[PDB]
Amino acid sequence: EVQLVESGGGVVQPGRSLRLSCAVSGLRLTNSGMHWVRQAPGKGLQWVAVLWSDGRNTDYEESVKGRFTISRDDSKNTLFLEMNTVGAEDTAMYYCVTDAGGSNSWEFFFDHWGQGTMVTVSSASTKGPSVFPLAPSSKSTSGGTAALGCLVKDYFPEPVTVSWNSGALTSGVHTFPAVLQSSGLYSLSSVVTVPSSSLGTQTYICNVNHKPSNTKVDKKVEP
Amino acid sequence: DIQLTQSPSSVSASVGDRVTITCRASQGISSWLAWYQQKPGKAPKLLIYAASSLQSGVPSRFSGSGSGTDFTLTISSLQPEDFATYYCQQANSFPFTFGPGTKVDIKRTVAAPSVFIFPPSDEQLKSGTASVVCLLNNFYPREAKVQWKVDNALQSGNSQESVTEQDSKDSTYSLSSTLTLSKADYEKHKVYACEVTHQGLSSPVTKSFNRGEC
Amino acid sequence: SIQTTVNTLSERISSKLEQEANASAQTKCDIEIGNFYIRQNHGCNITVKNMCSAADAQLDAVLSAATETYSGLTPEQKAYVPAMFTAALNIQTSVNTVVRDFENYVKQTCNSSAVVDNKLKIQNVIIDECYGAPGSPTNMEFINTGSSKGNCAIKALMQLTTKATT
Repeated sequence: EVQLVESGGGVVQPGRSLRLSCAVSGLRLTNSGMHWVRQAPGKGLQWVAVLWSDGRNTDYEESVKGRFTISRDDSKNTLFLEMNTVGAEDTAMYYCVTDAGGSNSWEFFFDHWGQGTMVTVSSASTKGPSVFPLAPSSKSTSGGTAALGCLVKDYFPEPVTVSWNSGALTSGVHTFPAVLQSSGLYSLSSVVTVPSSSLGTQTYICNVNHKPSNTKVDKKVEP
Repeated sequence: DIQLTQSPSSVSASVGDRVTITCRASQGISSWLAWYQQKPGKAPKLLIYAASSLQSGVPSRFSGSGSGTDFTLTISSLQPEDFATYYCQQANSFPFTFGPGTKVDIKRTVAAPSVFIFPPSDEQLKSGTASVVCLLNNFYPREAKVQWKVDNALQSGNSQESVTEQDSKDSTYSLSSTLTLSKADYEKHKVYACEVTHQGLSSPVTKSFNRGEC
Repeated sequence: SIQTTVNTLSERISSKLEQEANASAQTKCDIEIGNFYIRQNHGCNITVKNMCSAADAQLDAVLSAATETYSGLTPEQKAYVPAMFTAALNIQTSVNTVVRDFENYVKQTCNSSAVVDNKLKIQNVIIDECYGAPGSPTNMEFINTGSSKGNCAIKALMQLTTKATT
């Protein structure tokens, strides 16, 4: 079967450069047109660029023309996207794909897709989150159940993992997708509903792990 | 460029439902149109090419039709594994463009959000900022509207919102909305309120608190 | 088969681009052809050649060599041209109306905003289909008049050419 395996993704500063690679097994590039397709977080798919079977002719979406270069190394059957003048608009999951057409045809639809490689373009420096209680109260309680949680604010970059009581609490936990604030830092919340009675019998602690900063915070959330 | 629009923007179905999604192109593109399926966290996968040709391996319950500007993708009997977002794509001319997507979710009985609000912590305020958080918990369907109001003024441009994925156990959704304001500006208003509109609710519900309330 | 006509076509196109449009391979090309996409190539080597100038004579010039080239065709050959008008351009036409219908097709199609008012000095071409003789590959040339307008007529003429090889 055709396997496409991307690498090269990461965090990168605006204006600087990066190279994505797509290793291809099951098919020779000399026998296939190839493309890159990107997907910004939360958005749709956008076509980026196409390399011909001959390894040399190319075309680009207008927005990236001049800044990106699509090429390959036959010796290694590997496709590449060279991104040179990255702006924060280039933040996206980058998917390497095959044109269904071969050395004598074009189809312009994409029958094989790689697993994806994420490029985040930002001016932020790495930063651990600071973790704020979402305290249970009368405003967060309905009959038996109280809701409570943690606001995980101002961290960079994704991701953060969150558990409750070292993973002993799993039922009724909702840990939401992060949002990207106008500050350039992410923020997210993790909430849990528990029996309102347990508020004096069980302490609740959210365990926040931010590997890029080597940060682990255990925040006790009290009434 | 060729604009592709898709209808409905979302759709909810039970296992076994017939489901049909539409794609309309801003210009004629003959049969140069494909459909892809995508699931959370995963690469798109091709289902249909040349408008009506099923990609090999794809289950037989998928089909497409049309030519010109208007196209259809039908799932004759939706299966648990078909719950995903679907994109159409034109192959007529550069740049190759995609439609915006059409999410297909698991139908469930309507369930109104449990609405809760959380004032900013003292620890946060010490740092000079205030985050007020409104939680809509365990509701169905996904369509929901949160409006922040400060001193009964509708408060736009200063909140952000995240929704979980559909729950695997009970097929419900939850939603976190955060209002962020200067601590300085937080102390110049009295009443903070989250107003929630949802089909499960007879009338919009409001949860609020006063700054300086225990 | 079709090769002669294409070459003969191409030559009159360049011969008349010089004699009338006053162009030269050495002339600066305002617009240049970027890539030539054939969706199904089964024997065609298509090369681009620059005879750039400065458009209505380009258009008027390309019309001349087409008309003259169609006229040269044997009447029993020329009967094939209407079928390829329908297939390549979705134009309804007949032997006696070829020259007029094509004329107005290019006049109407190529004098449209989309053409004159387009901001790309490197323009691509997409062709559905092209066949070549087993052992004998159809070899064709895309004369870059140098303007959107002129290239439109070149394109229309190329869509008819490639359509013929079916």
